[PDB]
Amino acid sequence: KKFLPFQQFGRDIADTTDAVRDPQTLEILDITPCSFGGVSVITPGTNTSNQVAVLYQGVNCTEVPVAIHTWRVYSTGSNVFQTRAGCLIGAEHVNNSYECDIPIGAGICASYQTSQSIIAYTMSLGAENSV
Amino acid sequence: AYSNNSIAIPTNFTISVTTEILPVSMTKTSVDCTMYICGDSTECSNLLLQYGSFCTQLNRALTGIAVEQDKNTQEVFAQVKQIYKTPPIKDFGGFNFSQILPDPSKPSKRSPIEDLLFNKVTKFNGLTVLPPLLTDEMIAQYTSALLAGTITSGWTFGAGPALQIPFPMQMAYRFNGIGVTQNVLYENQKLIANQFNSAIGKIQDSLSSTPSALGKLQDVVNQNAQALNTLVKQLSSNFGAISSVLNDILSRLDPPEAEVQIDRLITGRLQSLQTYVTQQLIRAAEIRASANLAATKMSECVLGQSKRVDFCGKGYHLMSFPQSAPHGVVFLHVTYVPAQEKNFTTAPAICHDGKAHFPREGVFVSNGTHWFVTQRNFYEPQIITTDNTFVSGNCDVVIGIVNNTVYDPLQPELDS
Amino acid sequence: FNGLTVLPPLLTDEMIAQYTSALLAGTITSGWTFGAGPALQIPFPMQMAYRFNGIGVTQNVLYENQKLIANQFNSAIGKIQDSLSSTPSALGKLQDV
Amino acid sequence: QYGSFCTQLNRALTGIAVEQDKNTQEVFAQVKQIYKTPPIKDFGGFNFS
Amino acid sequence: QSLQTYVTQQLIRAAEIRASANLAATKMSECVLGQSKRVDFCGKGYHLM
Ligand SMILES: *[C@@H]1O[C@H](CO)[C@@H](O[C@@H]2O[C@H](CO)[C@@H](O)[C@H](O)[C@H]2NC(C)=O)[C@H](O)[C@H]1NC(C)=O
Ligand SMILES: *[C@@H]1O[C@H](CO)[C@@H](O[C@@H]2O[C@H](CO)[C@@H](O)[C@H](O)[C@H]2NC(C)=O)[C@H](O)[C@H]1NC(C)=O
Ligand SMILES: *[C@@H]1O[C@H](CO)[C@@H](O[C@@H]2O[C@H](CO)[C@@H](O)[C@H](O)[C@H]2NC(C)=O)[C@H](O)[C@H]1NC(C)=O
Ligand SMILES: *[C@@H]1O[C@H](CO)[C@@H](O[C@@H]2O[C@H](CO)[C@@H](O)[C@H](O)[C@H]2NC(C)=O)[C@H](O)[C@H]1NC(C)=O
Ligand SMILES: *[C@@H]1O[C@H](CO)[C@@H](O[C@@H]2O[C@H](CO)[C@@H](O)[C@H](O)[C@H]2NC(C)=O)[C@H](O)[C@H]1NC(C)=O
Ligand SMILES: *[C@@H]1O[C@H](CO)[C@@H](O)[C@H](O)[C@H]1NC(C)=O
Ligand SMILES: *[C@@H]1O[C@H](CO)[C@@H](O)[C@H](O)[C@H]1NC(C)=O
Ligand SMILES: *[C@@H]1O[C@H](CO)[C@@H](O)[C@H](O)[C@H]1NC(C)=O
Ligand SMILES: *[C@@H]1O[C@H](CO)[C@@H](O)[C@H](O)[C@H]1NC(C)=O
Ligand SMILES: *[C@@H]1O[C@H](CO)[C@@H](O)[C@H](O)[C@H]1NC(C)=O
Repeated sequence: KKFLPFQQFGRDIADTTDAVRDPQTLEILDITPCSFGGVSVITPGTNTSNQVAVLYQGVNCTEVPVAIHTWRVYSTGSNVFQTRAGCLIGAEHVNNSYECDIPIGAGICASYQTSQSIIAYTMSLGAENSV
Repeated sequence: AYSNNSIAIPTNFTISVTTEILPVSMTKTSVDCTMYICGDSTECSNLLLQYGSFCTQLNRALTGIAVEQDKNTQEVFAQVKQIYKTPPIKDFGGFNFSQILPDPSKPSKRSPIEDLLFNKVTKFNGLTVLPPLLTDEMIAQYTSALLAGTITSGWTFGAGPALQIPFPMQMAYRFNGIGVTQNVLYENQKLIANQFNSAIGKIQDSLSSTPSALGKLQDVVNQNAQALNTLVKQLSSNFGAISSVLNDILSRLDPPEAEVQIDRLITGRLQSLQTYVTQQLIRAAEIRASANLAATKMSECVLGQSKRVDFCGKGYHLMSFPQSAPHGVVFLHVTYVPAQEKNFTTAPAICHDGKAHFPREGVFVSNGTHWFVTQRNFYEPQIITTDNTFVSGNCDVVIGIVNNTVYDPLQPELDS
Repeated sequence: FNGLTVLPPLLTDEMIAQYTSALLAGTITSGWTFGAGPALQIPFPMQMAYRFNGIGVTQNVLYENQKLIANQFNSAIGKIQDSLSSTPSALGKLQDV
Repeated sequence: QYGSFCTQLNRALTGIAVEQDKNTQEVFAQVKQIYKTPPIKDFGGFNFS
Repeated sequence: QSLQTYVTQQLIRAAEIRASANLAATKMSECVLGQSKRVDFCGKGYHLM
């Protein structure tokens, strides 16, 4: 940004402050509030299997392991997929497409197969046909 | 000009294309309760936990709303078992669907009208927006499959296996459905195709001219956005406390009075949250009703020909085509309208040999000198024979009978 | 008197009466044609024959029982005023709101 | 000090007020013209008085 | 609090009236301007007009 010489902070969103003048020196720094979001547990029937997956809704994966203060995640614990819905832990990625067994979001659906027991794929709208 | 023996019969027709716009889904949002009420403070939560499971209630309501939005979209669009595709050949006997079929040239697979609609339609306090399950490409493929099935199989693909049929024959099917014989289309195919293409061009131009017609969708977005903004504004009020900022009052005053200040703030913010949740619930109910109406229209207007008056566009209904839009569906209804009417004299029956002849399908019309039988929506006179009429009764019971001669096609053959 | 007002409706009742009269005149003198496109005149008995063919009865029935049908229709329309006025709870739906 | 409560209350009330007129117009205004019956009531025995 | 409760009740009643008005509009479009074949939609028995 460019601040006029008489200005200190800025309110682009018009209800909160998101930019400021540097306290050390005369540059300008923007402020982005610290990330957060819901945690969802994706599981098949509990009397079918115990392996599950964890979806941090709306947050990049370069962030999950070290913020929260209980179970841990471990980078090697999965492939740590990165979806448009958020960060997904505990499931692999399969190029094939099937019906939406479990709704995750943004066209991604998860299912159970007997290599992690839970897989996530892009939903298939149906078998292709031509008349 | 009403009279007891005069009718008006059309002599020409016009094919019209109208539009209808229906919102379907509303943005899915979820608000963290504790984070909104207070940010990075333990005293807030310790004083808040006295209020019970209100947070669970709010989260349950919002989750239900989001799931209902997803169900609405899935019910409205996913109505076909397969995914058809139009053949690369573009020979339909004169009709031209270039304005509604998907365009592979564009980076995103959409029809030109879909792009016209898409280009005509226009965060840190615990509130989050969740992505929908179905992206725009999925619904685009759904609409493309529906359109291809409608074009290449008529309505048969909506009841069982898809059956191919030439487009003029489907046109004759629909014309016979509305009450007009097939020969009308099979003889005015070129005019009908020209009128259809002209109507499609006109609707494209009319939609591109002004964006007010899309207001039904646009308004909805604004409403949701407003219902968010006001909420954040509620974080800038004292609610009768010393200061609207929690950190300053917490760091300024000791527990035994900062607690009453925090209680005031918590009461105000909880009231705001309850108001927002109730408003969202009511708006979601309205949107669900609209989505159910859209699903019904898609099932009946598109997958078949509706006989309900003024349900799939003004006038006699021929078909419809669906198109997608942000949070909405746009139906293009193709309908039939009589154009030019002519006066005729009328009689309910004809007395020939002491018996009354009634028309099988059609009306008796006299041009002042002779009598003919026509259909009820297109002037097409024919000689009155024993096959167009049926005999029942005598010549003295009906009121308004007329005298004329009914021709028998068998007699000249018998003489010959 | 404490900050509440009632805003008069946009459509006055005479306008509603005119709209209903227009609809009735159209459906009397032109059948169902005025709904689709331009209105076309047609004799009322022929329109009744149209409807009879619509519900699956041939039109000779009406064209031979016209006077009886007219008498029954007149009596039925006459009875509606008595059936409405005699019972003072007929309009309960609007009174409730 | 309570923020913007009654403003949104007023907004909801005016929204309902507009919906009322919208309902009436949708229900009744389905005819583009206003037709008139002929002066003579010759309907073949039927009575519309 | 009292005003908020009254406004919410009014909103619910307005939604109900909107549903009734939509039903009335559909009935006007189909039963009046045509001859509906739906059973019991425009009164008991075969519908004439
Ligand atoms: C029925 O109406 C159509 C158009 O409403 C007529 O088609 C036009 O006819 C004129 C001359 O008759 C031509 O100059 C136009 O080019 C035609 N329009 C199109 C789109 O082709 C048609 O002639 C009318 N038919 C009858 C029997 O009157
Ligand atoms: C369907 O109509 C479109 C017009 O929208 C036709 O596209 C035109 O095609 C010609 C010749 O290829 C071009 O010179 C024009 O520039 C095109 N116009 C537009 C707007 O694309 C198309 O050819 C028609 N299809 C058929 C089969 O008649
Ligand atoms: C009413 O229709 C009849 C039937 O077509 C007309 O009689 C024919 O008129 C044409 C002239 O256009 C003559 O060539 C035919 O020879 C006539 N038919 C017979 C059997 O002679 C009649 O002219 C029409 N009347 C009016 C007023 O248009
Ligand atoms: C139709 O024609 C018949 C016979 O061609 C007409 O019957 C005549 O009716 C009058 C009045 O009662 C009698 O005086 C004649 O004797 C009848 N004719 C015969 C041959 O018996 C009948 O009136 C005609 N109807 C119309 C409407 O013109
Ligand atoms: C239609 O019915 C009305 C009654 O509802 C008839 O009006 C009556 O007409 C007679 C004379 O024929 C008067 O003695 C009565 O006083 C009238 N009654 C009322 C209530 O005004 C009317 O004549 C009928 N019209 C037709 C064409 O049948
Ligand atoms: C639960 O167990 C029963 C019997 O052990 C089995 O039939 C059922 O399939 C199991 N549940 C699921 C979801 O598989
Ligand atoms: C996190 O991933 C998203 C994926 O879209 C990317 O845009 C963003 O830059 C990433 N952030 C970091 C810090 O890598
Ligand atoms: C299959 O998946 C791998 C990732 O596991 C990816 O690199 C590859 O491009 C995919 N192939 C296809 C055809 O999608
Ligand atoms: C109406 O029909 C009559 C035939 O009964 C005809 O003479 C008259 O010219 C017609 N009116 C118009 C305006 O065409
Ligand atoms: C039609 O009305 C006229 C009045 O001008 C009358 O003379 C004639 O008998 C009537 N005809 C029928 C069939 O009702």
